[PDB]
Amino acid sequence: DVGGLDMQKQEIREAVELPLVQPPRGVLLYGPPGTGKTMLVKAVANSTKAAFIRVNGSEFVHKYLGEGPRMVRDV
Amino acid sequence: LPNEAGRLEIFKIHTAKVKKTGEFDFEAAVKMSDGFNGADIRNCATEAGFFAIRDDRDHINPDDLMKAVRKVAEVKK
Amino acid sequence: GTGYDLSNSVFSPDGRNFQVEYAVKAVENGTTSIGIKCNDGVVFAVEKLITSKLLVPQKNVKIQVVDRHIGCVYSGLIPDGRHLVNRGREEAASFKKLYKTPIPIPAFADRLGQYVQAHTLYNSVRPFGVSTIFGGVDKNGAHLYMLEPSGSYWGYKGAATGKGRQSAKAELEKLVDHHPEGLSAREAVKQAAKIIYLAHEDNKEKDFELEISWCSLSETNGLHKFVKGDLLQEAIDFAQKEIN
Amino acid sequence: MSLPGSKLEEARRLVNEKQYNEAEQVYLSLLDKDSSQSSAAAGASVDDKRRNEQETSILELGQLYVTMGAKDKLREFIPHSTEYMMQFAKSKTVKVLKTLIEKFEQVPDSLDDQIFVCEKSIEFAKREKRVFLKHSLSIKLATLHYQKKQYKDSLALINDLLREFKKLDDKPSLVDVHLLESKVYHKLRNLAKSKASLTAARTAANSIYCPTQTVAE
Amino acid sequence: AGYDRHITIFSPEGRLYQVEYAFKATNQTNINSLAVRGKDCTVVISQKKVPDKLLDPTTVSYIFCISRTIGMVVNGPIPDARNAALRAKAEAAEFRYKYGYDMPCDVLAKRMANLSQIYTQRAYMRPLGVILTFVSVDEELGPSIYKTDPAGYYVGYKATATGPKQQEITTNLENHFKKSKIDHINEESWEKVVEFAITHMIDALGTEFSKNDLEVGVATKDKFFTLSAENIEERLVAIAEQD
Amino acid sequence: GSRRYDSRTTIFSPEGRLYQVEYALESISHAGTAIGIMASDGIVLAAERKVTSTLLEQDTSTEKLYKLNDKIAVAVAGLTADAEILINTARIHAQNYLKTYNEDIPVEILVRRLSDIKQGYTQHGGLRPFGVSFIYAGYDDRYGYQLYTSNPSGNYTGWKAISVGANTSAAQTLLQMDYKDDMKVDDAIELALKTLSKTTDSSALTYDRLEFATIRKGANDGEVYQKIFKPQEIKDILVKTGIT
Amino acid sequence: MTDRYSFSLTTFSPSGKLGQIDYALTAVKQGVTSLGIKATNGVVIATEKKSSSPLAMSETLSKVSLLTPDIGAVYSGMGPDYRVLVDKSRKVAHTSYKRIYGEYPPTKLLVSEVAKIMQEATQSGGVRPFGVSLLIAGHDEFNGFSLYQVDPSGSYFPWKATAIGKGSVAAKTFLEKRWNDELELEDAIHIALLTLKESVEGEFNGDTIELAIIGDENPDLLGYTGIPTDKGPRFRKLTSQEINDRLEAL
Amino acid sequence: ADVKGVCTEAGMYALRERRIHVTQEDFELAVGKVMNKNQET
Repeated sequence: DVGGLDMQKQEIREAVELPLVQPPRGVLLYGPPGTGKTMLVKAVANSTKAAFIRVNGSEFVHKYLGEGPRMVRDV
Repeated sequence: LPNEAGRLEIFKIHTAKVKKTGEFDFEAAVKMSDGFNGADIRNCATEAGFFAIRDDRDHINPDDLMKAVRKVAEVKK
Repeated sequence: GTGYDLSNSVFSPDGRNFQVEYAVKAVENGTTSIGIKCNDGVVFAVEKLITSKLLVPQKNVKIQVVDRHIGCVYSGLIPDGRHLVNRGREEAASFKKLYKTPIPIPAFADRLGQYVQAHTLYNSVRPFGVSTIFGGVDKNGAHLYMLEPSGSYWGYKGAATGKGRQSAKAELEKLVDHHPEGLSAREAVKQAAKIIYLAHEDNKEKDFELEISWCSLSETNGLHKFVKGDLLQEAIDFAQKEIN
Repeated sequence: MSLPGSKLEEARRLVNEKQYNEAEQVYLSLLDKDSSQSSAAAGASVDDKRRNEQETSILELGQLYVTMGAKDKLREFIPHSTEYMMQFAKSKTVKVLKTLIEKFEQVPDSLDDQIFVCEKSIEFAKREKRVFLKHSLSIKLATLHYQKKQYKDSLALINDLLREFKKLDDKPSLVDVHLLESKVYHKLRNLAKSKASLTAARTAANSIYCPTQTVAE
Repeated sequence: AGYDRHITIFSPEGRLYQVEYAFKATNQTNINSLAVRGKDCTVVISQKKVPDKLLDPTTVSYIFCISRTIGMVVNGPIPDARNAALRAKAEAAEFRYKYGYDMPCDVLAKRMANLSQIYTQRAYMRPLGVILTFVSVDEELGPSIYKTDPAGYYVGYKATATGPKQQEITTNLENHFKKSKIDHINEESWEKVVEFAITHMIDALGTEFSKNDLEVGVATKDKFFTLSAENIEERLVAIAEQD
Repeated sequence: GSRRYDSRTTIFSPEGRLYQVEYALESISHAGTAIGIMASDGIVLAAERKVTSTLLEQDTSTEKLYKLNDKIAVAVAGLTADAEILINTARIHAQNYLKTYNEDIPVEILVRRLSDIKQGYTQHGGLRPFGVSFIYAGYDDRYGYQLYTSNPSGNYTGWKAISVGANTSAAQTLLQMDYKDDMKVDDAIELALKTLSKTTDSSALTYDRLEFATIRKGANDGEVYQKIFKPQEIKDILVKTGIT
Repeated sequence: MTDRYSFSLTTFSPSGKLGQIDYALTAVKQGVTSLGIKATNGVVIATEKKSSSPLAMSETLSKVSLLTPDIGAVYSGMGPDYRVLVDKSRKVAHTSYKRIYGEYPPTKLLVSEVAKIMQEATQSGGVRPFGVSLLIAGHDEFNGFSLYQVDPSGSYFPWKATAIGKGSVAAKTFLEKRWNDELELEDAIHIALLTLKESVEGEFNGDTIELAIIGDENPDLLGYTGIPTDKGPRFRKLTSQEINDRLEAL
Repeated sequence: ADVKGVCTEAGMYALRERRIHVTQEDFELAVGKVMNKNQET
């Protein structure tokens, strides 16, 4: 739904969507996001039918430096 | 920035709604009014207002005005 | 970077020469002085600041004449404009030498602006610290010009330079509105005198002297000449009354 | 008449009016007529831009030649047109020459007249200077052979075309020769070969952009 | 070191910032001007702005008549304008003198561009921060448009504009010209062409203009000249009619 | 003021050095290795075409070995452009000298000629020197074959053999190793080629990567004969070295 | 006034480098990729005509320019620099050669002469090197066709073919791929088209592209007849038509 | 290091081919695909 991402679309698919079935533990999207770039994720995340978790590095900013990573682990 | 039109536009908007004579100089001020903003226009009013309270004017008079106008066109463009 | 100002011909990052702009600084600092193109002709008015009693009245003269039809006056460093003035005096001479005519004001106007601008063109050439109000009657009427160290001058219904120019520019604007007709040189003489005193109110802190010269297609025939004596004294008291 | 539009347009009109064959009297005359300048690129008349516009006919007029079968006429003329765009531009030949012959591959032709003329102009490249994409023609010639189902002819040519296209000649073409070669293999039912060729192509195809058709193919 | 900024020498990137800063002083005067080849003719329209009464408006122009045939409009500091025009004016006569016929427009531009190119390469010379616009009706080329920069760089134009909003006027005409597909206005009378431009000037500036507002000049066969405010108003009259 | 902008080329190091000269020398390190040898019977000239390529045209190309005269040709270490200047000048100078005396210039005279010319920029002008040094190969009446050198500083010496550009010390070592006084040209040829192939920074020493020349009094002679070898000839003699 | 920059503006780095040159090269590399090819029958040069606005008339700008009826030039870099050098090149050719020898210099000398200028810019004070490099092709009687490449270094050397400007690397890469000795100009012409097509991003056509050759003498272009010895210029510039003609031949 | 990428793609091919069994042909493609990248930026 941002047209023409095939190679990249396949790439993610190659990267994750396929290996989800069958090897990387993590994949890097690089570029301006939300450009369709972030849209890649949700679109992928949509199809994927797995439990999706978005995270913001821009979220972990609570004074409680005691919790912090705590769910970052458990999440 | 407002054009000479936009100024004159904003001029008679921000300015003239402060009480002023028709004696108060409408366009010639705008003529000398260049590179001003909407509040700079107001400054133009507000500055003449100094001269107004300096000339005892509720209605701004052209006297108050173009002293300001240049004085407004003085510090910056 | 920085220090773009530190050398003349350099363009500022915004494409400017601050030296000239700095030269403009003393220009304002230059003694407030004005000029007026009346109906037939022009009038040149300048305040002469009296530094001390040891100064001899009338002797140190600001307004300078080019050829016989062109007066010139400038706010700024006196020797500058003088130096420039001479070159103008040269210019017209050459011009007239070639063209047998006294030079048209605009012609004369142009030549200088180049020579000034020339001093904008090199980091080794110190711009001019003056801005000359100048003009006179020429083949077609008169003209009133004030040239900036920028190398910019213009036709002026009225012109003012130096400190009090605002008070001036005020009054000039007024007379424009007072007399969109034009003005008689006499009143042109008179009004300037008022303007000067008014302009002096910025510098009011010290006494001064008033020098006014003029070029009248009528009264000077198109010559450029000083205002003197009674007519001079007239506009004085005329203003010295009107100042109150 | 007498004008780059008129006669050609007449030759166009006399089609629109009736047919090329009446118009051929103008068409043939187009070649027989119209210019004072440049080279004899018309087979009769001496012309420059006109011949290009006579070609403009000769395109249509070619498929009209085909619609006549004067493709057979134009067949032999296709050598001449070569020399005639040689009377203009060797590249312009390669364009129009190919263009024409391909248009003769359109408007159904016997494989022969294609092969016949292809093989002609294929050599007529060489005879001029041209080693250059006579193979392209030869590809089609191979394709003709492929359509002729002469895969021997094809592959033999192809292997040259390959050795040609093997960076002794174009990679973008080298993509396509595989494809034909694959088809060749495929009609020969040599799968890995066809695969390999297609594969080699397909991978090599990624290095450039390929015709959407080719891409689709 | 960092003096490369101050002088004319290749940046570490191979750039001349004095030049690029001179590109600033171009729109510094903030005049949006345009030039269009009419059918037979060429018209330049520009903003004539008068800040002050005490000025002589009539004395205010950036459109300069270089030759009998060639007028030129300038965008940038009036001194450089007053400077450059004379330089040009010197050329044509001398060209005319040397070569027996008036300098065709481009040649001037080509000539003048060299100077900048010189200033470009010369250090102690600063370039001039003006962009120059050369049009006239060239006996061989008829209407012709040439615009030079402080870089010594220039080109012909089907039409062109200059100013802060030059970009938009550019678009407007491009659209119009793409719409027209033709390089020059079809209008025979520059009068229309003037009105045409002013339209598109008013258009692409979204701004109405009075007789004083505009600086206008007219390139005609063998003659360039500039209109009066009346002529301006005269055009302003008919534009008020069509629009 | 102009002062800001002067690199002040000719000014001394606190140690009394000229960094431009230093740096010019430094660029010469980057220059393609060039070698020359005075044999007993002649003088050999070989230099590496540096920065080469396929579509680089070799044959017309000479970037290094240039002929000032039929008794004086030179190899160039440095900017190709800069030398060509001096190259041309020297030729004229020689030609002048010839045209002066109808006799060929003893090489050093021409050498010292260019020497001080370089030195011209050294001691005055605020002008960068040339980034070039030279192998001076010449035959004279007086000393017969003469192999000279120069540096941007203009200081210059004679040589039985010499190398310039990259790998000089390496070459110099190899040269100062393998050379012997009585060497015949053809020996020195390969010897250089040996040194070249070894001092070659690239993989292989190949003709297309080389410029080569010789000064020799031929067998049928009385005209001491300079020759630049054609690429093939170079390639040919390249084989004769066994380098192949 | 009175230029007091008499001192060489570009100075040898502690590393022994001339940055302006390097930066010129930088700017030169920035230049619009432009190519040249020396074939058997002749030489061709090509570049993309750059339109910074369609309002501007591209043809009014010529990046390729004849220096002599057998020699013409092209650059990659700042147009203006290229512009003035052309004139000097043209002039010095007449003066320093023709006005001496009554003819048009062999490609090398003129090239050698041109480069001389560019060097001077590097060395003499008050001036900077030029923002271009030059692909120069010429045919002379004795050396026949030749193709040269001159830098702001004032260095110059021949080519079999080459390209300067941005994509030149990619070009030269493909060039080396494509080039052979026995290439005839037309194929080479076609080759250049192929090659420059890569360096071409926006529209690719004779109106976007500038082509010229060093060909056989052109008596038509001689502008007069009756002289057997002079059969006209070998140089010519190619029409967008001819271009687009061969852009069909793509 | 570049060799690895070739291998990976061969598998990436084969994985996309649904193969823990890799042919030579795959590698032969990855060559390009890597030498794409090798020729790429």
